[PDB]
Amino acid sequence: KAYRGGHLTIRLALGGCTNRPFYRIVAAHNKCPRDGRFVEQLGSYDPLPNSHGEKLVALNLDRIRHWIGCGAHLSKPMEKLLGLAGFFPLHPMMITNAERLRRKRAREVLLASQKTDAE
Amino acid sequence: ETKKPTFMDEEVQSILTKMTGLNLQKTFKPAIQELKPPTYKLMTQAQLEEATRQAVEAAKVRLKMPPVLEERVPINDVLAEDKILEGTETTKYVFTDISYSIPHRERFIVVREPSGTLRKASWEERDRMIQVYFPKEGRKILTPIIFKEENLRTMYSQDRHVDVLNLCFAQFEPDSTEYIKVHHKTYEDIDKRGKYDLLRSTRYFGGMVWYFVNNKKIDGLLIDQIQRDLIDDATNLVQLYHVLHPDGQSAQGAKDQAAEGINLIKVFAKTEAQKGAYIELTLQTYQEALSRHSA
Amino acid sequence: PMKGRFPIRRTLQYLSQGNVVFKDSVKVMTVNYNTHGELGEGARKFVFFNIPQIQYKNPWVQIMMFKNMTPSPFLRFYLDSGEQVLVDVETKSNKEIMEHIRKILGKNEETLREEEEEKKQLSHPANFGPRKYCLRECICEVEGQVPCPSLVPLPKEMRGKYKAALKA
Amino acid sequence: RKTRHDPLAKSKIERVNMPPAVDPAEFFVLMERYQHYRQTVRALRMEFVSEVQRKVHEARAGVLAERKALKDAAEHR
Amino acid sequence: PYPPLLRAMIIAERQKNGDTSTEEPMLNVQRIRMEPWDYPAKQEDKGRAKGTPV
Amino acid sequence: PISPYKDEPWKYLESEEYQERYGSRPVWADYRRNHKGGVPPQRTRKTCIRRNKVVGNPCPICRDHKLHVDFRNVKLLEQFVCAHTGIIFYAPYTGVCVKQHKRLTQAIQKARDHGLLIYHIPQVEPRDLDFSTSHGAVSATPPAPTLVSGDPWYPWYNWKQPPERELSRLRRLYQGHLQEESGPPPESMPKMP
Amino acid sequence: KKVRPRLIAELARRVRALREQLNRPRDSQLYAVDYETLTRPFSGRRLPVRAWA
RNA sequence: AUAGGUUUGGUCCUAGCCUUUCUAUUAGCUCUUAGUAAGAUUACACAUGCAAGCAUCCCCGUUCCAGUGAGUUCACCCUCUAAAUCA
Ligand code: FES
Ligand SMILES: [K+]
Ligand SMILES: [K+]
Ligand SMILES: [K+]
Ligand SMILES: [K+]
Ligand SMILES: [Mg+2]
Ligand SMILES: [Zn+2]
Repeated sequence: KAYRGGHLTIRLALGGCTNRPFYRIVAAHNKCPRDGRFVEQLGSYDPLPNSHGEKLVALNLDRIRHWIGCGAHLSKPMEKLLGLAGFFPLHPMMITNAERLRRKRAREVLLASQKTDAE
Repeated sequence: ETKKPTFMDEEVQSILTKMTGLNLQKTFKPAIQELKPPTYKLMTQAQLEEATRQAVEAAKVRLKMPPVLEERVPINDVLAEDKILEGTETTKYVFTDISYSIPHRERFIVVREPSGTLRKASWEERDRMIQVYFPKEGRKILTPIIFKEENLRTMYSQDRHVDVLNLCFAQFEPDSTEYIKVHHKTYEDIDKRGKYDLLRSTRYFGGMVWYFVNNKKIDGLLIDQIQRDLIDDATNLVQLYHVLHPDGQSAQGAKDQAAEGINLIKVFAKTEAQKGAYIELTLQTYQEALSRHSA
Repeated sequence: PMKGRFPIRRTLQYLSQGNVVFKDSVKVMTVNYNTHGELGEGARKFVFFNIPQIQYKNPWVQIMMFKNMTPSPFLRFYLDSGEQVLVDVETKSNKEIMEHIRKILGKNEETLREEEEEKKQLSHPANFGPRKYCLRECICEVEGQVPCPSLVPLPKEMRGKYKAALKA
Repeated sequence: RKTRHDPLAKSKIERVNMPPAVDPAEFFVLMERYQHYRQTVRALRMEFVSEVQRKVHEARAGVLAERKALKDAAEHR
Repeated sequence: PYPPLLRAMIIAERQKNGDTSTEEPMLNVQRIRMEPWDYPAKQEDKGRAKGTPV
Repeated sequence: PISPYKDEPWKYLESEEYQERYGSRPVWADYRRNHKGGVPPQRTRKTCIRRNKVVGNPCPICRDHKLHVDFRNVKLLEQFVCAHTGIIFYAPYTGVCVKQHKRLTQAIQKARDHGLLIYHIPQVEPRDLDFSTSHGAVSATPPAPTLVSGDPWYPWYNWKQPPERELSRLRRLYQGHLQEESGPPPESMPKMP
Repeated sequence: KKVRPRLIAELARRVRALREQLNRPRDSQLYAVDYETLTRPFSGRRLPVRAWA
């Protein structure tokens, strides 16, 4: 299906069953359906912790580099996965979200302390 | 200066290869598997000897001894520590590089811990991940229960040592702790109960001999070889012991007495061999029987 | 039974036993052979037995056969560069003719091995998807990973039906 | 999804989207992070493009490729 | 500097090929001229609204 | 009924009663399914016992209550495996219902996992051609300068308080739509006492 | 394999392109704005809230 | 297909039909629970609601996704070379 414009993107294709998500990292045309035609499969991502308490991520790093070198864009969740792997720098929004959580939890410790102290 | 032979030295390989032996009937024992109608060929005696020769060549490939490796050192290398990510995630992420054309021991497998530390995966995690993504026939992701002490003792009671060894070779890597432990515990049971013939004409005999020689307990194997009229193998075993323990009483004794053939067994029996008395009696019985047949 | 003399020739097993895979230069192969004469028996046997094997391995090469045009049988190969390779096959057996063309115009065993290894890389063991293309369809098949809900029901805490009930 | 021809819903005629409130300190820090992050990624992308282009050239006109071509020609002759 | 993983993979290739060096791999960011987001774009390549009047 | 062998199921197969009933033939030798036609249905009945009531023609396992399908009753399990090929007979072969065939299959696998039942264990090749552990992937990577000094990998991970002039620009641009300014974040993640 | 020509598809295409050049709206019409409702009367689209000031 | 029934007073040959196996819809009768998958007969007509916005204006997007199976060798390979991504 020849689309008007568009570009290749490395993104997460949702698989699995209800309440059991499983993602396949695929390089697909921007305009293709999420779970439809793809150019190449570049890994996988199980978001459910396994028996060993691990979230398994496979990254075909040789082919990911090839496609980034051919002009493939990246989805935000895919950029964040490569950040956690150490292949790219940590995405700024993970740093900021971590800081937002720190501030939230710091504010939570005040009310908790006041209750135990005042009462 | 003077390097002690390694397991893979051509000299050691020749000795251990001959000590193993080649029983074509045992190497090619009929397997209990899905069967097909056999094929038939009308062959001359010359052609029959050529096919038997080709079977000997194929059997020698099947018996190629696995290399004995030293226990791998635990991997504990931290690539980075991003403390900002501490407390954001509750579970660790295991990232496996699945680039096809990379040797499995040259693949980068790293773990992002909940604390934020990006560390290289442990040997155990590395092996588990390679099975998840490059599944090998006969290997399981979760360690089979057969390898528990209780389950391994039933297998020994049934004289299924070779089966325990084939299971271990499929599940565990040659330099893993579990691999070395199981083979060492199998070798010990063979020694205690004198089941050395179970591993003859198999690729696991050399490893068993290597374990015995380097731990100085070649007494049981020597007795069995003599009782079975395998002096050539018994003499070669004593010779090999001397090469791996050159600064030893028996090695010096043979040097002092220039012992050869049966003499080497006597020199070793008295000086170093723990069961010196039993060896002499066993060797005595054989030499007497041999003298009769000569007449 | 199967019709015709030597019915083995009309079996996929026999057609795949040809060892002559022409180099990409070869475009046309003209087989001139004589129907009678003892000196042309090999060419007649080569046409009877081996042309099916050659064509099966080289589907895009044109094989054209001409009967009783010349006093002696010969092969001529037309290469893409424009070179013409004349192979005289008179007095040779069908086995000799077959081995001769493998040497001069057949891909060696190394070249063929390499092509087969390149095909191996097309299928990646780690990739998940339909059975036609991949070994496993879902990660749930891998032991240790959360099984499929169809087989092993998930805990109520992990199911969206009751996730939003506990919260509200 | 709707097409350009499909008419707009009556409920959305009066809907006005209001931008989110901006935190000055967080806004500036985040802006710089995007500038640095994207500069690092652009350099990485450039490196990956060069590798791809080099590999293609090496396959087309590499010394080893040309050597093989010459060997094949010699063997044919 | 290269990110954690990429750095480890470039150092391993060096050792595998045999090159013994202790220099740190680093990305040359001098070529990348990061312009501000509010820099005037090329109006020549910009489109135009279509004729449909309301 | 209550069989006395549930605790030691292997005993029944060595008792006199068993030898009188079965002898040396497998327990299923005499069973014949009742079905229409010459070709039987490709599945056996689901279960021979429904709500503690046995059907008319109970299968070889369900017709004798003293036969306990247990991973330890190796002699009973062996009867349901091919001696020459080692494959578990499909249920139509012996006539066991689907319920008992599933229990037999699981028990046979459990016995094989415990080493009680012999099966062909093949000799496999090594996974890797080379066993060297010298590559950086498995060895120790030289620590990066930032890791040695304890600094963040990239300087822009850490929060740097913006200059006051820049904060005034943003306060002019977003007049009337401003949040409370946020200072530097906590140095580490707090925790609920 | 001989595709049946579609003449009306080409006629309308040329007519459309032409009309787009002769009836093209001017910048006066396109970029007009009602300063009370702050909407472009050409399209009746509201401007973003951040541009109103 | 491991086959079976059926021509005749009977036998053999040939032959069609049908039986036994496995799936999908619909009908009758009947029906406890949980998980998962799947789910108008009709390219016939459709009440009502919703399905495309975003954004300091310009642009961009609404040409996608989603739907259907009416029509029907426009789908594949090669050659060549637009548009598009690689700031
Ligand atoms: S197929 Fe894997 S979750 Fe269902
Ligand atoms: K019939
Ligand atoms: K029904
Ligand atoms: K816009
Ligand atoms: K249709
Ligand atoms: Mg172009
Ligand atoms: Zn039953």
